[PDB]
Amino acid sequence: STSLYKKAGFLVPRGSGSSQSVEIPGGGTEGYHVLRVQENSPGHRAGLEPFFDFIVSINGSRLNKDNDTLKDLLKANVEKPVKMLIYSSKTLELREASVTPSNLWGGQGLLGVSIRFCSFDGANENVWHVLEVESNSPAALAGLRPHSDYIIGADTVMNESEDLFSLIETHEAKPLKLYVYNTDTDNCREVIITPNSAWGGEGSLGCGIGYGYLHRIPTRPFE
Amino acid sequence: STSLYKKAGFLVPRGSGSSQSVEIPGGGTEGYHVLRVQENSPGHRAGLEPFFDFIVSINGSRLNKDNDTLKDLLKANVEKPVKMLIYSSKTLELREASVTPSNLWGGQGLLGVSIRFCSFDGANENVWHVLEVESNSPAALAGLRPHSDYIIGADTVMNESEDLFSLIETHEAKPLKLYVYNTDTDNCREVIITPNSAWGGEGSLGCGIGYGYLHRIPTRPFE
Amino acid sequence: STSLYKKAGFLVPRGSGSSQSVEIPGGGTEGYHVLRVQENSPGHRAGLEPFFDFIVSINGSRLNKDNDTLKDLLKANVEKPVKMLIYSSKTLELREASVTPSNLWGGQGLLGVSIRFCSFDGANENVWHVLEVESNSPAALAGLRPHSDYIIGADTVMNESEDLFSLIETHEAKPLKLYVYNTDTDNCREVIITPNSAWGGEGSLGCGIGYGYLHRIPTRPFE
Amino acid sequence: STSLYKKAGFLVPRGSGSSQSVEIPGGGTEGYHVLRVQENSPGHRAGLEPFFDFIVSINGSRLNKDNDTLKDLLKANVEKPVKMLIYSSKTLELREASVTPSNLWGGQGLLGVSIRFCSFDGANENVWHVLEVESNSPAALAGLRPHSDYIIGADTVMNESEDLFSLIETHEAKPLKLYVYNTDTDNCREVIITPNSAWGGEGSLGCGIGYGYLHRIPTRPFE
Amino acid sequence: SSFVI
Amino acid sequence: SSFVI
Amino acid sequence: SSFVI
Amino acid sequence: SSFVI
Repeated sequence: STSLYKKAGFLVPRGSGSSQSVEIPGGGTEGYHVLRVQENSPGHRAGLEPFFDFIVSINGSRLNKDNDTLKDLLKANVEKPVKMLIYSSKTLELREASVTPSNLWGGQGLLGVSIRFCSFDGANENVWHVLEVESNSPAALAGLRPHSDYIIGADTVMNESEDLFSLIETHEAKPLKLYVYNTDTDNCREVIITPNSAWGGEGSLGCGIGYGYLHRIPTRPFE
Repeated sequence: STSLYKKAGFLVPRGSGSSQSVEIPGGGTEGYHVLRVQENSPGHRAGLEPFFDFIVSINGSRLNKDNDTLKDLLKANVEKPVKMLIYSSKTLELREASVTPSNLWGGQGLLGVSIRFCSFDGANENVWHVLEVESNSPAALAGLRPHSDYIIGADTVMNESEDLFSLIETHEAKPLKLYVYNTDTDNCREVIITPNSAWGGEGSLGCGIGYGYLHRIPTRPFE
Repeated sequence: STSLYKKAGFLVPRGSGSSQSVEIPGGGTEGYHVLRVQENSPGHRAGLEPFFDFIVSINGSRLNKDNDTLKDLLKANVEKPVKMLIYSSKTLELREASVTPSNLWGGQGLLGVSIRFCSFDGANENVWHVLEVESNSPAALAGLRPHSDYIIGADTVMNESEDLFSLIETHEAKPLKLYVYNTDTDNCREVIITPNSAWGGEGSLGCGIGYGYLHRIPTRPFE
Repeated sequence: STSLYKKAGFLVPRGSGSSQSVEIPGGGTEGYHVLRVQENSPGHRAGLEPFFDFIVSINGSRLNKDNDTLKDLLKANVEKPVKMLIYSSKTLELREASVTPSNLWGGQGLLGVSIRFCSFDGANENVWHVLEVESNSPAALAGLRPHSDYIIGADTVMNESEDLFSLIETHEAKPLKLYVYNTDTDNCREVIITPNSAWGGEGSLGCGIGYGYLHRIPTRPFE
Repeated sequence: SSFVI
Repeated sequence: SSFVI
Repeated sequence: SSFVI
Repeated sequence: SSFVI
């Protein structure tokens, strides 16, 4: 036609919009999003992968939940192996992992895993890539680092966003917490940021943001 | 320190957060944002630059405004030259241009310029770069094109956003209008987009978004 | 080994990889690459587009060889209209433009157009996008600017594949001349750069480089 | 001619351009570049980091030359602890690691580490970020994946500056071997690619390439 | 909103 | 919100 | 290599 | 050019 554009095929990660929720024992679409995994933790030993793994079931019990079931089941099996059903937003697959909650490892908690109850449906898209970072910018002082860091969420209520920017204006002085994935550590951490549109530079954070296929958390070539 | 990062100097466009509103005759910070400039228009002949130019004054009259003054002053001088004061977000400078509104050119309106009343303070940052675009995506069907297109705004009320995403969810079926700058045409145009998070692909638009110094509207090396 | 990647359709520019219909009267694949087009020039008035346009024929005479025919035919029609056949690497199409050479213009040349003889087959790929630029870097001092500049070729007294990196080492102190397209000026200009790997920073130029579909010279949505 | 550009401070990785303190015991600048580190290997247990770590000394013996000393010293201490001096292009610092070579591991090698002898001075720059990848492209079939893969070097039977583009033309049908780092696996692997400029798409590999600060291997915020 | 002039 | 387990 | 016309 | 140890 008159269009100066046409179509071409490109390689994209499997973790994309071909979803598909095939198929969750228990039927749900929600679970516990594995965020930070402390080192030498039970969660680490079980091979739990930050951002990519979702805890779907423990000892056969489905977690359509955000309650205290998981917490209580871990506490009741406090030094025994418990079987977990894990969903990967990377492989789009379910796998069984053995994990032994414990107080005897040197960290915090029984698994040493920071989690959040959310849906894994299209979670691999909802990523904000930190691009350039100005000196003395809010992002810099908060701990955000260029290109290595990926913003994957915040602490949010009442019913609000799935999208990042809709928070930056809300906390125009009120401090803000961010869930940040780093591609070197392959792990999540919390970042305290103080949005300031008057900080004397770019935007309210002083950093660039990438969204989309060019700005996703990297994936290995093979399962 | 323990930081694995340090600081380095880089080249950035003058049009950045060193603002500074030096200095508007009349004192304001707002004016008429020059969007689309039709070809063979009076606005084109006057050298009005899409996105970068702001109309600040006509025949000495300051436009702290969003009313019918400009419209009426153009209509009263309907085939005479009128003097305009223009502010450039590119050069951060004021210049005088002669422009002759007319009905005798072959386009629409007396200047052939689409405008919007807004503030020019930090307008060079508020740009959303269209990155990759999926086939049959809402962005594709709306007319959005990869890398060449820059989203610079929408039609918005009641008091709401300056940021783009906070609209994509609002119009989850309701059609949406976007102001898009294309780096080949060096011009603005309106794009009708139908956000659909269930379109079977990435996000609600099916395109990537870049924001920041790596994703700004390009600037020539010299004034 | 199951791949964690799959295929998806995306929008790409028509001239990518210009694949493949030559349809050229005269039979060749080579012509005169339109580089810089001076302002208020006969060439500007004729609508010649820098980088994208190729002069393939004048008054019916095919330009298969880097000789003085084109210069001489313009000189013989020195204040009369001449018909040129133009090929666009943007539209992949042929069009005729009327142009009137002149001695009265009185800038440099009869048309005010800088050209070079090369092939148009896949010329839209041979582009290097200048990304970030360090302060006091060779790129900075030579005049190269971040994101706005695109390196589209060079002059070689010696002989190489013109490939960018394959020249930077050859000219490890010896100055190098580059042809640079700027997406704001929509024009080409010459940049003399002095590659220095011992300069206080990254690489030999002190700038980033992008290559590919994410780093092409932008194209308007329609023909 | 007033420049429309100015200078601003931004965050960059410490090893950029690693500038410049060598502080090396033994005096050299060269060592053994740690490439692939096998899983559950002695090298893995010793904490050797692929691409970033350089083995400079073993048991006090400096490794200034590409010989069999390192192999032989490991072989003489075949089930005993060995002290290695390690240089990191990430931290620009030296550390000692204890490693116990073994025949019982029983993967390939005594440590299970792929290495190559080169200089660590400015090795964090010599990286090519694989961007987009076309379907059925040479890059696709060789195994290269978009955004996750980083090309960090190659093997040459002939002799060149190893520079990427300066090899792709040399190997215009002849296969080429590449060393590729993946930010998910945090490991190196070998990719045999067959450059073909006559393949149905962009360039000879069918992929995009990024170079510079926007395209470096990611680094954690802290040492 | 935007409007032509 | 997030919490450690 | 370039020249003006 | 690479070799395992």
